Amino acid sequence: STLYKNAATQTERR
Amino acid sequence: STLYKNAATQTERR
Amino acid sequence: SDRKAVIKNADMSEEMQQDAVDCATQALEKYNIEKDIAAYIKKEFDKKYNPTWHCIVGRNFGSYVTHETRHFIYFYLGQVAILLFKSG
Amino acid sequence: SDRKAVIKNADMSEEMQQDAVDCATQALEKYNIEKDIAAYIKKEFDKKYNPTWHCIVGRNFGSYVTHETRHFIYFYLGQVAILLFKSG
Repeated sequence: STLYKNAATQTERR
Repeated sequence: STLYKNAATQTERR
Repeated sequence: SDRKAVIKNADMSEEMQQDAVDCATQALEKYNIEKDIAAYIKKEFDKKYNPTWHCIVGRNFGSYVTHETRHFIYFYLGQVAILLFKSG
Repeated sequence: SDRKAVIKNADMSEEMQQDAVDCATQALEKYNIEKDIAAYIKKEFDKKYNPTWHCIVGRNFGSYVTHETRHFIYFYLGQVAILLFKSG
């Protein structure tokens, strides 16, 4: 779809 | 609204 | 599984809550990275309970979200917290 | 403020991205608890950029979400990660 999409995030150790 | 509501979450130290 | 399920806040039928716990158990057995666990759960819930679900998995986070009535759960499974809700 | 803003993943206009950083800066100066920071940001974005936004603030989490085109940002401000997106 052009109206929405999926997204993934992941925090990283710093 | 009866169709949706807001919700809050907070992790706790254990 | 030896993980303890503790449902902290739910607006959801009992059967759907149980399905969230069962789905998260399968995700945790397959995947070690939080984003991969979250994607597994989100995709299963989109399939079984219609789009559009969103899933956050982690050990330190707070949230403020809006959810459709009867489609929200926040729970611990072992030491991991899982937020799963439907919106939009 | 001495907090470093690092935008990790955005699908969002430059001005809206800057507004997310500015809003989060104000939230972090007022509040210490992640859920309160998240609520401040969510409410401001609902007001300025229409419902319905969802905000997660934390140091350890992964996610899989669905968002409306051009309404997604994931960024660090200092040591805190912030996920802010519009759906539904």
